Amino acid sequence: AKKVNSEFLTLTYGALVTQMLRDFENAEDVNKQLERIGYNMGMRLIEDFLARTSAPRCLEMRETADRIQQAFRIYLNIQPTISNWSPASDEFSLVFDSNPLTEFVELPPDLTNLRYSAILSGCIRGALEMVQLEVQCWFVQDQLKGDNVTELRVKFVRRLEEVIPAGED
Amino acid sequence: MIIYGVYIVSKSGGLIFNLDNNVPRIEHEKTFTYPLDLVLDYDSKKVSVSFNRKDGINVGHVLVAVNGMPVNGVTLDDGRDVRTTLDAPENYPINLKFSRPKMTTNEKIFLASMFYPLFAIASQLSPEPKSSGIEILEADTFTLHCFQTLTGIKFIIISETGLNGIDLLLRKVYELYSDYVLKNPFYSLEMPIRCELFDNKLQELLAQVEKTGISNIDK
Amino acid sequence: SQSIVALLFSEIVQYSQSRVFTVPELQTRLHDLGQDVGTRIIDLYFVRERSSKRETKLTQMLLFVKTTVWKNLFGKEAEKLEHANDDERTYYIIEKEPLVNTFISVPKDKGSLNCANFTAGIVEAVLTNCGFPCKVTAHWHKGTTYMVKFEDFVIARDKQMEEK
Amino acid sequence: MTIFNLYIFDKFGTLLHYAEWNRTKKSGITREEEAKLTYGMLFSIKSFVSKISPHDPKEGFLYYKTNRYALHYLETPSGLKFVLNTDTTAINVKELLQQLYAKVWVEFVVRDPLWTPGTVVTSELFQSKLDEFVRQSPIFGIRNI
Repeated sequence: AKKVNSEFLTLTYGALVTQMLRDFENAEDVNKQLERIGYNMGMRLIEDFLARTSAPRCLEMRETADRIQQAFRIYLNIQPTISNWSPASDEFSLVFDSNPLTEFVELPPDLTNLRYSAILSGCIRGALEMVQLEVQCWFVQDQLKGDNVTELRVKFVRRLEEVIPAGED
Repeated sequence: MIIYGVYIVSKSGGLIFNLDNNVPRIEHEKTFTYPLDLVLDYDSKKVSVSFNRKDGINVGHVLVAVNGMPVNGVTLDDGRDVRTTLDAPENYPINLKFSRPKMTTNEKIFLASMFYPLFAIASQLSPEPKSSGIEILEADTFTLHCFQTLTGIKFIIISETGLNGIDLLLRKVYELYSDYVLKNPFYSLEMPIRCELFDNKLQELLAQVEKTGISNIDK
Repeated sequence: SQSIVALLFSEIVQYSQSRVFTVPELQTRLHDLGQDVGTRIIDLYFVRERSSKRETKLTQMLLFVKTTVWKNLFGKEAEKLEHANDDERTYYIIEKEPLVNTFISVPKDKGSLNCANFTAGIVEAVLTNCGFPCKVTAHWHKGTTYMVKFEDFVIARDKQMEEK
Repeated sequence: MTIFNLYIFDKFGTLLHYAEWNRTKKSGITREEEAKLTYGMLFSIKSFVSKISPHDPKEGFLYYKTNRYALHYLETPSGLKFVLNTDTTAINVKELLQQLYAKVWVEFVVRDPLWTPGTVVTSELFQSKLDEFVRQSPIFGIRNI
């Protein structure tokens, strides 16, 4: 049910961003810091999305891609739309029309070098690493930067979870 | 349905959580006469019996208390040792307490430690190709069901042997896991989870399943 | 989700627990976050959910802002309100639901105080922005409870307009 | 789709024989070390239960299961061990192994004068009789109690 109002999550995210801008002077640091906290988000987001549904591990990339879009539509209540595959089908792009986190906030012009909603890229990273799966994700387009809608990249460079659940660890 | 114990372990395989659901070990007392047919053997802090498991005193029943006076590892409370107490005749006829060693927590840690490889080495050189490991290990008077998180953590619990419909219960304990790791994702595998709030939520899952309802997924 | 908010808030607490050294200033930092929330939510809900019309008088605004803020935050108004005669400045607003337990709570050894203070911070923001500077304490008494210390000029002001 | 394989181990932990039918995952380990590893593992599980048992384990260990195959164990009070691999789900096979012991082994091994005690069986009759007793119910699946 989510039992919570979208604006309240947006206000908590704005509290984070403003507090980072204060505590640390530079956008690069606050961004890498939030990417770390999002990495640590993912280590619980992915296990939750598994507790809601034991999805298959991986036979192909787009299977993971629609798994994660399902998850994004779960907690953010917003249906994403996968697109832009590799010729090698390894990497795709992810589309959010309007993030409750990203939206209800615009950006003062001084912070152009800031990448705002990068908490989600961190989320994806940590989510894929607790699931022992090696991927690179960055928002190729972000709603705030003048892009139509937030666009990501999802570069699944290699594997860390094997076919038997013994795995390498 | 009665659950003897509940457990979860980490990528390390270390025992992260070992709540026990109160399953006592059997006890026996009997007014012992001249040297006892129980074959008492000293083995390295254990004062046990090796043979003649009579009257419901199993072989593994470690001496627990002597004549009401407690007995500690090899000797007794008062300083007497089991040997000196025993082989002195005229003390007899006497009572001796006996029961099984509730493996002190540390020993349970060791047990989980040694078990982890069996999980990870459940004949990884299997017959069946590209196989998958252990999930269900039945035993004499308990049965082990594990739920791999399908990536990472292991979920093993100890239930009454003759039972089905427990893997969904494992899924629900997985849900409790998610609930708690929401607390602090920094509060990670490295430290063990001993946070009494989530823990009484688990004991309420226990409370529900002690009663009839394990259908009625209500936790 | 519920649990996404619980996770984002765990990262809240952890970021504090990182670049904050001791507990009471961590609660202060939570209180700052709460002020940040209130500072804009109150102006939002002046119109949409508060009859679009301003309300100034103390207890009416207390209870009604309590309720409207809770409906647009969690959709659950605070369960009770106490205003105490023995100290007319001392009022208690008490809600059995802690915002914190979306993720069930912290170690019970190091930090006596929790998000309860961050919600109290949002409370302080809305009160002081309505026209009611106040200091709020969160206590683990009868569940998540609060206590409000209004402003002296304010307390005299309404004590005077107790009549019209 | 007959059984994968079948193992024997003395009360001293030595591999007596291994007969394979349908095991496919081609082993990186030469079979002897694998048999040693399995005997040690089974011993470990015996200790494992005998400690963590709520009460008397009269027969102790029974078997373990995977999602995609399964295995079962038989204990002989003399200390010989019986292990075979089966599929996950069909009738139990604890009894089938008891029968194989009490008939095939007690007949075509110990009642063989030219099998010296405590060695590898190499009887073509014990081999062929094992083949036929397995071909009795080439059943794959266990769901053992």
